[PDB]
Amino acid sequence: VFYKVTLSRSLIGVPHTTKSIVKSLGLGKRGSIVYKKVNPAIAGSLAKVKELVKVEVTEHELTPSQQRELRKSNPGFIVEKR
Amino acid sequence: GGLLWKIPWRMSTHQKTRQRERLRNVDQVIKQLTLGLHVQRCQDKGLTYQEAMESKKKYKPRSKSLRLLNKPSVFPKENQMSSKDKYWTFDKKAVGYRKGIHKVPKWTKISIRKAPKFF
RNA sequence: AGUAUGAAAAUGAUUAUUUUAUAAGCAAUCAUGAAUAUAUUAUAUUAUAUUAAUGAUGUACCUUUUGUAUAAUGGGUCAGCAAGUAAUUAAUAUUAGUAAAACAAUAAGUUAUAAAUAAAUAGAAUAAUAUAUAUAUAUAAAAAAAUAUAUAUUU
RNA sequence: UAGCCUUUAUAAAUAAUAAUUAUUAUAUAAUAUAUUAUAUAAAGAAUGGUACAGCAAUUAAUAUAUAUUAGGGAACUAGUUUUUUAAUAAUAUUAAAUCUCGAAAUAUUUAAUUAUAUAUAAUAAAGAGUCAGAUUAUGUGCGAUAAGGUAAAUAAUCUAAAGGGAAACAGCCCAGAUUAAGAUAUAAAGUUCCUAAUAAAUAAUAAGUGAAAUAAAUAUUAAAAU
RNA sequence: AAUAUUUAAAAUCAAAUAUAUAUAUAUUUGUUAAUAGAUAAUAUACGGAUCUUAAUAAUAAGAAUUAUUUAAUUCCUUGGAAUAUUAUAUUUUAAAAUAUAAAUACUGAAUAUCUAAAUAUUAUUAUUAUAAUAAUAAUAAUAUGGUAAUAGAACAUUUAAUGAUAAUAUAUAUUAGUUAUUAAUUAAUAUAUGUAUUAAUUAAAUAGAGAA
RNA sequence: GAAAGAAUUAAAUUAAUAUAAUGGUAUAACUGUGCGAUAAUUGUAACACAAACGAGUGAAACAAGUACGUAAGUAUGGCAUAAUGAACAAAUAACACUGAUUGUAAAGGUUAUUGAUAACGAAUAAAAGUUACGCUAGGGAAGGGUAAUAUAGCGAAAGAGUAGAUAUUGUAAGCUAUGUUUGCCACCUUCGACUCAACAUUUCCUCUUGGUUGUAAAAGCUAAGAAGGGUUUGACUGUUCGUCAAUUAAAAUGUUACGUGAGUUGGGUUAAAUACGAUGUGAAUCAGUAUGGUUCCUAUCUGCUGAAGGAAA
Ligand SMILES: [Mg+2]
Ligand SMILES: [Mg+2]
Ligand SMILES: [Mg+2]
Ligand SMILES: [Mg+2]
Ligand SMILES: [Mg+2]
Ligand SMILES: [Mg+2]
Ligand SMILES: [Mg+2]
Ligand SMILES: [Mg+2]
Ligand SMILES: [Mg+2]
Ligand SMILES: [Mg+2]
Ligand SMILES: [Mg+2]
Ligand SMILES: [Mg+2]
Ligand SMILES: [Mg+2]
Ligand SMILES: [Mg+2]
Ligand SMILES: [Mg+2]
Ligand SMILES: [Mg+2]
Ligand SMILES: [Mg+2]
Ligand SMILES: [Mg+2]
Ligand SMILES: [Mg+2]
Ligand SMILES: [Mg+2]
Ligand SMILES: [Mg+2]
Ligand SMILES: [Mg+2]
Ligand SMILES: [Mg+2]
Ligand SMILES: [Mg+2]
Ligand SMILES: [Mg+2]
Ligand SMILES: [Mg+2]
Ligand SMILES: [Mg+2]
Ligand SMILES: [Mg+2]
Ligand SMILES: [Mg+2]
Ligand SMILES: [Mg+2]
Ligand SMILES: [Mg+2]
Ligand SMILES: [Mg+2]
Ligand SMILES: [Mg+2]
Ligand SMILES: [Mg+2]
Ligand SMILES: [Mg+2]
Ligand SMILES: [Mg+2]
Ligand SMILES: [Mg+2]
Ligand SMILES: [Mg+2]
Ligand SMILES: [Mg+2]
Ligand SMILES: [Mg+2]
Ligand SMILES: [Mg+2]
Ligand SMILES: [Mg+2]
Ligand SMILES: [Mg+2]
Ligand SMILES: [Mg+2]
Ligand SMILES: [Mg+2]
Ligand SMILES: [Mg+2]
Ligand SMILES: [Mg+2]
Ligand SMILES: [Mg+2]
Ligand SMILES: [Mg+2]
Ligand SMILES: [Mg+2]
Repeated sequence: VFYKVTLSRSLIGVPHTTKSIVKSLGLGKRGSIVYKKVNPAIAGSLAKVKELVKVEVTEHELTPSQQRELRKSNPGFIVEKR
Repeated sequence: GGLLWKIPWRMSTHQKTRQRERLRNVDQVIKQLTLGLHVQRCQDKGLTYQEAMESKKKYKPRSKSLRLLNKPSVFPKENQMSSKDKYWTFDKKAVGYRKGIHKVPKWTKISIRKAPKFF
């Protein structure tokens, strides 16, 4: 099981301890998705930043490449070269 | 006070709705955190994900902060909270010992659910 | 203050195109009609260029400041000119040459090749890594603080 | 000079940052009234004395048809009672920058573990600039619980940060501009028109109260509950 | 009805959540309003217009204020189900029946994604010719606001060293094209010159001016 | 059952600690007592704390020696935190290190010790004032905020009012407004007269009205509406103000950069000259007095007063 955590809010008005926690967690920019294997340690860290973050549990995690592939929009065309 | 910080003493309807939504989101986050931990513990014992989700007896979190957050006396949910504590902080130097939450700096990020028992 | 040349700009007058006499502010940008001009592939229901219909956004520039649209500094405009350079040295770094030597070749010198110590006639494994050795304090000699020296080829 | 900034590198390198575990108690199960496992509860290893709370000791304040110690009056024949004056005791009730016997959270902070390594610490060799700061919020000192005041503490922004909101806006609420594009999610803030975007529900107001900068004691009129 | 308080969810009751559970325990929530008081000097000043509803009568308006809420309404556990609504189509007699849909409120930044482009680093490739390299191109990721400051890389100008070429050329200017463009290049036009101290690499600088 | 001992428990650190205050101290760090008088000793001190540097603090250990203790051991001054001062230049000793031709020496060094720089990181061995005759470089390293005061109002009403708190009056304390006074802050570097005034209303006069055992009348007093019109001339003083005189229906109070100096004035304030009183040794000075005494401006824009041209009628 994995927490899919997302940095919903910015870190602009945020104090330095909370910023440091966010950095440790692994979230860079706003809406930067990160999957974390569930445990007590990561849960407590997420609780510490509960108002900046959106968490949701998952069966499986996704690698960055997979996430990118999921994101990619449908090109509404099929090329045929001649 | 020649510089004009034109901030109204009370919130609009739309502001209040947004605040409520934010409060609800933090409760949801907490719920997710507890749920994931429970699922993990079920897996450790030796159940599948689906089985864990089904389980009648949900495991309560052992770490302290999480356990406190779960308690409504310490950290109440938005549905539990009073109208007043959603939209008014305690401010000892204000008249009424109360102040709009929107007047708190970084109120959109910072959480503040519980006020004192009689203030 | 040479001689030629000079569609360099500021600046003046005039003509052409275009906009402008019910509209208000860095005079621009973006949207967007219209009018005009040019176009030897405008085939057009065309393309570029010029032009304050109309709409939206838009608080000169620099300096100095916690902070300037500021009614703080400075500038009438344009043209030309106007500010981290050299010498003698020292320390770092990078590369290149040579290398336990380098530079210099007349010798002399500088740096390196040994660490110390105020200084002195002292100065690095007695059988190997420090638990050995060298120096300064101390001493009969060790120990003790400090730094340095040693595990086919010297750095 | 140190603090904060930059460049180039070094490893028998993770030492950095964040959180968890660590404790106490209960119930259940298994071994030998003890130990281990599981679950739950508890602001949960170590350090602390602010808030709060408190009146212990210290320093202060009040009351007793209460008691004692003396004094001033007063009635009968020096003894005696009452109306007392102070102190002390007793009982009850109170507060303080330099009182804390109770006592948080935040905090300081340790090991291992997990997560951050397209990431941190440390060290080495070198370059700086800066030492007039401002506002907002919270807790104070000074001031008059005055100042766009003054002095420092913590956080953020501005400083050096353009963009959206707050009519206009250095410091507030969101959010950090490599260059475009403009379909989708949106933040704060908004959705009668000016102006991009709205429909409902239940109550209350009738004063244009109010509608993004809340003006007090008090008075009048209602309304509920007892 | 009258007198007198209080304006309260601490207690109390009601409702909801969590532990054994038709009950107990613990927690959370629910208790007035209006007016007057009211007040200075360029000019009304919610930013402005303006906002308070009304039967007859609308395929139609009825806060744009205050307070508690929702995203049609009601149960069940974000989700489904039922209910009526609204719109539409069909069938039947402007109505009825059947069925399809809408229920994801929306606006909103230079936020994030998508869509492409650039540079830098990390990790994989491909092509072409310290090949463990270089150039170019892919993919995935991270980064790219900036005063004081630090670091890296370029361009214009002038001189010195080397140096083809040529009026069908070169230089300078104007106009319009081109190349992710302080620069250079193409064409046309103009004026000069029988011609670049030219391209390129080095060396250097009286080497770039809206700020004295 | 009794005596003695060992003691334990409770309380106490309120006494005492050389000395401030704080923390600590009865297991005593406090007190008494024996010995002693040594460790108020000598060389190396890691490692920490603190920390810009200079310094500061705790200190294991190694080595030499000493005192107490049966021993274990303890002592590198004081229960702790203050009790202090760099270099340079001199001075005194010890050291045996250098000895400018050699030898001595001198002189320098090492080790220990000495006195102060209190503006206390100490500029020199050694330095005060004055300028309105001044000069240069720079910095700003009435308006704005506040409303203690002031002015005005409100609530409550002690108390005056021949009687009755509320006709009229209204202690001290309470709640506000104003930005008219005197302050405070430091974002921000001229008083009066003349002339012309514009605005406010918290109204002085004029108009309307409520109350007034304290409205018989008439004069008043107090309050509500009301800013249309009006609201002074002289003597004194630079004065605004104030005192007075004579009037008036009344001689209201403000705001406007305490309106108005590119509109006038320049008496006050103000520099150069001079004198007086006081202060100073003095140059000179003054919340002093007096006589004298320096700025100018043709209007570009806005605005206002008038006057034309053009124009879409
Ligand atoms: Mg017109
Ligand atoms: Mg305008
Ligand atoms: Mg500004
Ligand atoms: Mg200017
Ligand atoms: Mg101007
Ligand atoms: Mg000028
Ligand atoms: Mg010796
Ligand atoms: Mg420095
Ligand atoms: Mg670790
Ligand atoms: Mg204290
Ligand atoms: Mg205590
Ligand atoms: Mg603290
Ligand atoms: Mg400073
Ligand atoms: Mg400065
Ligand atoms: Mg300030
Ligand atoms: Mg600055
Ligand atoms: Mg920043
Ligand atoms: Mg901005
Ligand atoms: Mg960026
Ligand atoms: Mg209104
Ligand atoms: Mg208002
Ligand atoms: Mg209750
Ligand atoms: Mg007004
Ligand atoms: Mg508005
Ligand atoms: Mg972006
Ligand atoms: Mg940049
Ligand atoms: Mg030059
Ligand atoms: Mg020029
Ligand atoms: Mg420029
Ligand atoms: Mg004590
Ligand atoms: Mg430290
Ligand atoms: Mg040191
Ligand atoms: Mg003593
Ligand atoms: Mg002693
Ligand atoms: Mg001296
Ligand atoms: Mg000699
Ligand atoms: Mg000094
Ligand atoms: Mg000093
Ligand atoms: Mg002196
Ligand atoms: Mg004089
Ligand atoms: Mg003022
Ligand atoms: Mg009386
Ligand atoms: Mg009074
Ligand atoms: Mg009036
Ligand atoms: Mg009468
Ligand atoms: Mg009239
Ligand atoms: Mg004046
Ligand atoms: Mg003028
Ligand atoms: Mg005299
Ligand atoms: Mg004369």
